Amino acid sequence: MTIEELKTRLHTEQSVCKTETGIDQQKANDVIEGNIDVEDKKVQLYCECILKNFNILDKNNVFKPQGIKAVMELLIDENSVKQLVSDCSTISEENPHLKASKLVQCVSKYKTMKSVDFL
Ligand SMILES: CC(C)=CCC/C(C)=C\C#N
Repeated sequence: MTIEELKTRLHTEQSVCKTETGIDQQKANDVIEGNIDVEDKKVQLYCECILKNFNILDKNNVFKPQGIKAVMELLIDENSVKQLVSDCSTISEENPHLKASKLVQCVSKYKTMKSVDFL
């Protein structure tokens, strides 16, 4: 998957997830820029939607670390991806919606969705 294809795919998922969740554009922008209000319900739903559409969460919110690895190895070096996966794969959160926002927050420390557009 080329960087240009990932840019495009991200825009597409951002669009469909905005529509699915009804999130304000401002809040979607915040998430895209890596500023995740983890407690905000529609932020959670938006994060969840993007993760599910990339198959990183399955339909029952089972987290799939390999899905993160597949996308992030396009963006950062292999060892950093391993570090990201270790850093982000066992967030201490029982509520699947808060887990989804926390997951996007953690991944976004490494690369934000917005930052992919500059590549
Ligand atoms: C690939 C998916 C599901 C996550 C968004 C992509 C990026 C680069 C940061 C985050 N969160």
